[PDB]
Amino acid sequence: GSSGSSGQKGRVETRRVVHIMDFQRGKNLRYQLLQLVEPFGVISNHLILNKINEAFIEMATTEDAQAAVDYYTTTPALVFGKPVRVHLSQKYKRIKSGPSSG
Repeated sequence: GSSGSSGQKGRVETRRVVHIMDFQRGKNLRYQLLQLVEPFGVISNHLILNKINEAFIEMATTEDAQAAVDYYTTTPALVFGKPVRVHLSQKYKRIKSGPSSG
């Protein structure tokens, strides 16, 4: 579209938000995406927009999410059989909160 800038950079240990795109949906989709981090760590909170193929998964430890990414650079992440995109973003302070809030 008309939103995005180029420029590479090192690494940073801040929160955990693995962005996944180019992924399709169908039967047990939420799992197809969560399976990209599940075996990489624990699931804290995920998010799947019902508008486009944009989803974000939050891990309990940045160490996990970060790892899930190193798997996309070394190994091709084929979702549902087709290739996709995986990145290590850092948004959504708290995708979800606890019931503690009267």
